[PDB]
Amino acid sequence: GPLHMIDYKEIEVEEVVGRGAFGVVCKAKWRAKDVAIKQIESESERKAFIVELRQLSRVNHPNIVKLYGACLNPVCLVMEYAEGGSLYNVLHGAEPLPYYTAAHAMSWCLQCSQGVAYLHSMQPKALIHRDLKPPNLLLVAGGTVLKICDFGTACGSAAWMAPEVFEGSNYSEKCDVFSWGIILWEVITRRKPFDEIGGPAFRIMWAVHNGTRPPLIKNLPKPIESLMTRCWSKDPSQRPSMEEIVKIMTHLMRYFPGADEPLQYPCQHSLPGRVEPYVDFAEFYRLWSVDH
Ligand SMILES: CN1CCN(c2cccc3cc(NC(=O)Nc4ccc(Oc5ccnc6[nH]ccc56)cc4)ccc23)CC1
Repeated sequence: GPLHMIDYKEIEVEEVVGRGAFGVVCKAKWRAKDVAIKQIESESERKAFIVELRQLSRVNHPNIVKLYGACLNPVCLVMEYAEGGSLYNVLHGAEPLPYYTAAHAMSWCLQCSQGVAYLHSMQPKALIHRDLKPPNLLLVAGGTVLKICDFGTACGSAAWMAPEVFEGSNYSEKCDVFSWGIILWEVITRRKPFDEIGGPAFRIMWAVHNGTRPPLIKNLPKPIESLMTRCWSKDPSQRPSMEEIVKIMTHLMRYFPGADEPLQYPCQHSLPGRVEPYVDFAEFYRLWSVDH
């Protein structure tokens, strides 16, 4: 695909906006467009940068972060800046946190599935994310458009990780489906998966390996529960494909209007077998029965 070689003189570096496993991400400008640049900080890091650059060049989708180009001196990636920050931050970040709706929760999960389904349907060889979680989901367009990315890990992903991955089996693209199942629960409940557990990360791995999943949700539509709990399955072959998730979720959006309303209202918080959803399903059930 069309990957621009870039002159660092033309980039107007403004400020640091967090960082990944390697490198430091900075907000900048470049030919009158807001850009996130991921600059390298030691000559040692170039092998990983090449894999990242070769990956980002292949992918071209509305729900995966767009690489504009890369400067080879000094070595940096140049991506479209996502103003909204991570989904992790919108859900769990610093107060004041934004209000959002079941429609938003479903639209984020739909958009994420669309992006992963694109990765999975790629040729000659299918790409697998293997680290799908809200810190790697960026928001744009007032919190309404979600973009998959990967900040990378050094050596916290345990909560969203499929059991077959962390147990050192042969994993497949069905590990992404597991992760998505957990993200869906997370955006619906606005709870971090496994804070009831806590302690070090191997506690979560152990828990999940013995069958522990997140708790079920009071008054969750049976169809959404069916989908969610299939994605949690120990056996990877019993989880749906992303093609299937995208089709289902696309169709459920009929009963979840208002996903294009930007996040703009504030929210104040409390936390109680089951758990209450943060979002409200009254309107879903209302719209559903009108059809059925
Ligand atoms: C085995 N692989 C697993 C993952 N793979 C990947 C799949 C899809 C996207 C990927 C993006 C990458 N790169 C990437 O997204 N880097 C990156 C992420 C965030 C970032 O920071 C921002 C970018 C834009 N707006 C921002 N606003 C605040 C930070 C920020 C800078 C670089 C790296 C890998 C990717 C394929 C197979």
